[PDB]
Amino acid sequence: PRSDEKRILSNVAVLEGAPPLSEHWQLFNNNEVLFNEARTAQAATVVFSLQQNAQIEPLARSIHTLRRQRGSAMKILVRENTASLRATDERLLLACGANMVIPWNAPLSRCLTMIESVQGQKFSRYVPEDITTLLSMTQPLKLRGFQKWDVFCNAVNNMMNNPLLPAHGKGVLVALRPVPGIRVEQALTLCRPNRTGDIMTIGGNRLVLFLSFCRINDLDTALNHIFPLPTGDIFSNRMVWFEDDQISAELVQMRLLAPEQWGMPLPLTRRIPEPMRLLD
Amino acid sequence: PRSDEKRILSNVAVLEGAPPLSEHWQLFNNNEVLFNEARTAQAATVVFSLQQNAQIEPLARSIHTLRRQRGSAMKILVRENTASLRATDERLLLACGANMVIPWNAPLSRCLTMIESVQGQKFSRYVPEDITTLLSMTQPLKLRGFQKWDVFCNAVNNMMNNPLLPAHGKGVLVALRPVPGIRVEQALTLCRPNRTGDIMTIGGNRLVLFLSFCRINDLDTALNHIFPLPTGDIFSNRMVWFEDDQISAELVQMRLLAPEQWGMPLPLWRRIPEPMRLL
Amino acid sequence: AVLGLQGVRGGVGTTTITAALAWSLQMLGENVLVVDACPDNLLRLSFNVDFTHRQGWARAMLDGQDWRDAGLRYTSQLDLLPFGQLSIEEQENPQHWQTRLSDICSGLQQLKASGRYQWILIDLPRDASQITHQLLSLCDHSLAIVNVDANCHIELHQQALPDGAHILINNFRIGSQVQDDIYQLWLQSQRRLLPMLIHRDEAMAECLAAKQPVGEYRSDALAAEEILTLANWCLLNYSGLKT
Amino acid sequence: AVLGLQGVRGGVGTTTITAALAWSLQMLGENVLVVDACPDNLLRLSFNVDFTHRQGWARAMLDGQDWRDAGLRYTSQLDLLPFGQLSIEEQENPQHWQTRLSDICSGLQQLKASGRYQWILIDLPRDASQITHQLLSLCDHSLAIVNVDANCHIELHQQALPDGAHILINNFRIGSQVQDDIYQLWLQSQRRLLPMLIHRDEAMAECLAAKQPVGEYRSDALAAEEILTLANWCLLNYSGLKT
Amino acid sequence: SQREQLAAALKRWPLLAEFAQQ
Amino acid sequence: LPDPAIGYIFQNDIVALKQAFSLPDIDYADISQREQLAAALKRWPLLAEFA
Ligand SMILES: Nc1nc2c(ncn2[C@@H]2O[C@@H]3COP(=O)(O)O[C@H]4[C@@H](O)[C@H](n5cnc6c(=O)[nH]c(N)nc65)O[C@@H]4COP(=O)(O)O[C@H]3[C@H]2O)c(=O)[nH]1
Ligand SMILES: Nc1nc2c(ncn2[C@@H]2O[C@@H]3COP(=O)(O)O[C@H]4[C@@H](O)[C@H](n5cnc6c(=O)[nH]c(N)nc65)O[C@@H]4COP(=O)(O)O[C@H]3[C@H]2O)c(=O)[nH]1
Ligand SMILES: Nc1nc2c(ncn2[C@@H]2O[C@@H]3COP(=O)(O)O[C@H]4[C@@H](O)[C@H](n5cnc6c(=O)[nH]c(N)nc65)O[C@@H]4COP(=O)(O)O[C@H]3[C@H]2O)c(=O)[nH]1
Ligand SMILES: Nc1nc2c(ncn2[C@@H]2O[C@@H]3COP(=O)(O)O[C@H]4[C@@H](O)[C@H](n5cnc6c(=O)[nH]c(N)nc65)O[C@@H]4COP(=O)(O)O[C@H]3[C@H]2O)c(=O)[nH]1
Ligand SMILES: Nc1ncnc2c1ncn2[C@@H]1O[C@H](COP(=O)(O)OP(=O)(O)OP(=O)(O)O)[C@@H](O)[C@H]1O
Ligand SMILES: Nc1ncnc2c1ncn2[C@@H]1O[C@H](COP(=O)(O)OP(=O)(O)OP(=O)(O)O)[C@@H](O)[C@H]1O
Ligand SMILES: [Mg+2]
Ligand SMILES: [Mg+2]
Repeated sequence: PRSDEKRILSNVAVLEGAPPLSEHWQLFNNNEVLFNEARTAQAATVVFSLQQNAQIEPLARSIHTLRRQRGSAMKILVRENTASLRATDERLLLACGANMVIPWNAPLSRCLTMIESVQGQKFSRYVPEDITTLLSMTQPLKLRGFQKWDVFCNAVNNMMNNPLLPAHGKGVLVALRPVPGIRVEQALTLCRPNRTGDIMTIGGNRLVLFLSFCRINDLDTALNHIFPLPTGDIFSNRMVWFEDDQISAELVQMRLLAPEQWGMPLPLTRRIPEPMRLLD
Repeated sequence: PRSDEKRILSNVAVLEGAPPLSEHWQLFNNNEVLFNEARTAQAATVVFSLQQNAQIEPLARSIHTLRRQRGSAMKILVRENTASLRATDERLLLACGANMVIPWNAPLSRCLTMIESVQGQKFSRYVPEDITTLLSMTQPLKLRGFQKWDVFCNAVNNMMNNPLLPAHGKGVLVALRPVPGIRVEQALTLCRPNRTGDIMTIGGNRLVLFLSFCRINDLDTALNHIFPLPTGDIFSNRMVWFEDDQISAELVQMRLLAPEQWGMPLPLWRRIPEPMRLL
Repeated sequence: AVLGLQGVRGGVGTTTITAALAWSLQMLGENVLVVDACPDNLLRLSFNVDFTHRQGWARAMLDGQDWRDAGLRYTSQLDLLPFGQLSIEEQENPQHWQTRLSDICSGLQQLKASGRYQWILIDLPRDASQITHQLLSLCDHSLAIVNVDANCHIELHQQALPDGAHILINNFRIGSQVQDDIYQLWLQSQRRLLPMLIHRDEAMAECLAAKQPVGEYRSDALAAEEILTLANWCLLNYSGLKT
Repeated sequence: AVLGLQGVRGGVGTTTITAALAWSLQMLGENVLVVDACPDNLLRLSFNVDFTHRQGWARAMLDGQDWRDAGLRYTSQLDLLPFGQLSIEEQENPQHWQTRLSDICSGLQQLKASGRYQWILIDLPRDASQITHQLLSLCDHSLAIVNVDANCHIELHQQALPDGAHILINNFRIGSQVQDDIYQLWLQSQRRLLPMLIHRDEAMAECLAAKQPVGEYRSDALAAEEILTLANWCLLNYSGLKT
Repeated sequence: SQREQLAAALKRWPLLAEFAQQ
Repeated sequence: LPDPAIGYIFQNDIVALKQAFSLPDIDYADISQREQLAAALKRWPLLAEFA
């Protein structure tokens, strides 16, 4: 049984229009046909193409299947052909069984060198049998919008203490003090979060919100996505916590606030007008 | 009767979701695979499905090569599953060797009755060996819009003397006299035809249209698609010729028109307004 | 034949439609004159008149000068009569000058009898000013410009318009469900509606920016062809005078 | 404070925005009164007022009645004061009633000094009448509603804006060359522009048909959230009472 | 089906019904 | 007479001549928002009329 170690099963997009570089290259129209061919391989190199965010979950399933069912001899790469990708997606693909994710800003030259770099490499990391463990760590919070002060602290602390996520880059905790011209519940209507990982709460005349997987150097750009008006105009003071030890300590201090100091949104998140006399 | 005289090779769209009606019915996913199977039949019934006007030319090919090669015992029907279809396209399909074209407005019951009515028919009509002859049979004159009077007369005359077009129904010739309130050149601006083969001309205080392959019944429907306003409000009197002798007769009268009575459309960095004084 | 075009509501497109209808009528070979009865004085800008050019018929009268000397010729068959640029005091105090200008109504009676023009279009503003009612009584026929919206629907049920006037839909969009419901209801309820409408066309938004009528700026634009149809409809239905 | 809203021309969307901003302020928990100063009396119809209901502050004054009894309560914190239905004779003869409505100024400043309402919104029309000039003078701040077109671009140069006013953009289509060119010229020439604008949204056209403010009709609509952003901007910039 | 579509349009928009039911 | 925070006009008196001074023309628009504004002015005469 001659070995297929020199075989290269790649998505055609990986070569950027270049011809097949050797007699070992086998190109495929999409990741599905590539996956279907790789299921009978052993020590071949498989190179997927990651072009849109919609492919992330299907790609993780394909890598996971190949890593589980075909062993550690196979070398699995993901070639990024796009820049609009979350950095947590690279860790997901590497956790499902990929040896290496090739960044979009690496030219074909660097890409080919990296394909050669993983030759002879035996997979050593552990991969679970159920992918739902790995997929649920893409969305750890599974919450979005306003949450009660007790629910906010409980939910953010459970993700904070969750063991499967690593430290560093865990998120950002922001405490915003409103300008006297506006009230807290009023400014809450301005904070409109899009991502299904970001939650807010109000209490103690402070609007605090947590952003999942946010680097501190990208906090201000994340606020521009959540506030229509500049944050400096809405709020006078800003206190930030990005490292785990400071975030968990701030959550312990936030627990020491009586429920009477907590906040709730305005009662409005066919009518019939009735006559009345004004100014009486 | 032959062996496969009771066989029905039909497109699946013909049954409109119903199960296969008998052991004789065999369904197919499209017309090409169906035509491939129909090349072996001797007296089977073949029911194509017509869903896009783009399919007219390739369908006419399959029907033509089927009828020529496979003979007169075979029965070939075309079931319309789309109302988007001109009346001259039915003439073309029948001319290529189809026994019958099932119109889109006939329900499934009517469609099945018409498939059975074709049983026992021997194809008698003559089909030419070249398909270029049949495809040219439905080509209108390749003009559209306003034409100068003599150019209009030459175009319609050369179309009436085209031996490749069939005998009757070559089009309608309309002469319209405008309401006293509006001039012929002005009424011309309302005449806006979309189809290639619809031409118009002005001459002797008359707007004259030729609508290629238009039936005398469809005259008002086609006129409503040419003019934005009702033709009764634009033109007081109307003259119509829809048969070959009538059109060709009116053309020999039109040719007598003097060139001085021929009309033409109205004529109409930036313009600058010039000061003036009123009165 | 003096035709008055007026909006049911402000901003529905009267100025752009009168300029286009004027171009379409002169293109059909009719002698046309267009007067601007709006203090905004926007009609002149559709005919490449410099914004700094303050002359006009209303400005000539209020300055003591002759109104006939304020005319401008666009083509051999299209004559233009701007309103004139008002002062800031005159904009803020419309009552002082509102009734000093009934001479133009007598002067239009001369032109209507002069026979020089087969059509005299009047760009009428959406107000109940005296000059506007005086000018409206001179017109032999009248058009009312609307947009298919709830604002115009309400105005059509509470605001009276001249007798015999017809309704011209402008800025007709595609895809709007509420517009489809109002329009479908209008087609069966509105009896004064015209048999043609004017779609929303980028050419109508660009022609004013290009200082040209929409029939000249882009003759093959859909609105240009719909206004041209309107011009022929005016020749067919709005040719007879009012006693 | 007392905030007036006035379009630079008609049809720009002043009434619909005035109703939506009032609803957004009452949603923020502020006692707001919204008064209709347009003789069209169209603001009442955004609050499910039956169209036959003729009562209004101007209707009361001309009939010699108390204008305070013409008020209507929509929610606990939103009150409205309609203009009143004028008869056909009254609307076509504005000279008869314009100078007979100055009593609303004294009553407005009394209502102002009362302290019941934290915001008083006034829907101002485009006319330069004596009453509208008086009501505009009693305002603390004002918004000039525009649409990005060649019409408003001309007016913005030939029409004086109130002092300290801010320009609000409505009916913002994306995908129009002339609109984007006029916009990019406004971004570097108009210092009075707001940091937000109201996109063209089908909800703004449907809400008036439903006789509701757009915030109550669809709180998820882009225009509804954009006007909610306007309310918060008003709280941060327009709450002072400049004397 | 045109009689049906008008009925639904009146039910959808109270402003239209208000003027048609007078 | 000009803006005193932008310019100044001098009078010669000996010879009937006026020399006007102004601050240098400096524009800090982005390299794209200035490029497209010039194209927009070239495209529409109505926009260029108010420049
Ligand atoms: N500029 C910017 N906008 C952001 C960002 N995060 C969220 N948004 C905005 O918020 C919308 C909803 O985000 P979501 O709930 O995470 O919902 C997202 C998410 O579940 C998924 N998705 C989209 N792009 C990515 C990606 O690069 N990585 C991953 N892992 N998921 C993605 O698809 C959903 C729909 O996405 P969209 O239609 O694009 O719409 C996104 C986008 O308009 C960000 O970091 N930058
Ligand atoms: N929690 C939270 N964080 C936010 C939000 N907006 C921005 N960030 C943070 O800011 C980083 C850079 O954002 P960007 O410039 O929009 O740059 C983003 C954006 O261009 C694109 N992208 C990522 N996710 C989405 C998405 O869901 N939709 C769209 N349309 N683009 C996305 O990929 C780039 C890199 O994304 P990341 O690595 O995830 O990195 C993001 C993320 O860490 C937000 O709404 N919520
Ligand atoms: N002279 C003239 N008559 C016109 C024109 N448009 C419509 N008619 C007449 O009006 C009938 C019904 O029009 P339809 O609903 O558009 O119905 C059409 C339309 O829906 C579609 N169709 C046919 N030919 C074309 C074409 O060239 N382009 C497009 N886009 N659709 C077509 O298939 C249907 C079949 O049309 P017919 O059976 O011939 O039946 C047509 C035809 O007799 C026109 O521009 N000129
Ligand atoms: N709805 C409708 N529109 C009509 C009709 N007749 C003309 N038009 C419009 O006018 C365009 C030019 O038509 P043409 O010169 O006959 O040019 C047509 C014609 O030569 C041919 N064609 C299209 N549909 C049919 C059809 O149903 N039957 C036949 N025999 N030819 C068709 O393809 C050309 C291109 O067609 P289109 O792109 O559709 O473009 C058509 C369509 O937009 C009609 O009956 N109904
Ligand atoms: N059908 C249309 N499609 C696109 N834009 C249009 C259309 N009709 C008008 N417009 C544009 O909308 C604006 C309407 O302004 P216009 O002066 O023509 O209307 P109006 O009713 O006379 O307004 P007003 O008299 O109150 O100033 C212009 O910018 C015009 O170019
Ligand atoms: N952003 C928008 N999107 C869609 N439709 C809108 C928008 N803004 C306004 N409209 C619609 O435009 C029409 C006119 O709006 P509105 O009545 O508010 O204008 P206006 O300035 O008060 O007019 P006028 O005072 O001259 O009557 C209405 O049908 C309204 O629904
Ligand atoms: Mg105008
Ligand atoms: Mg209004």
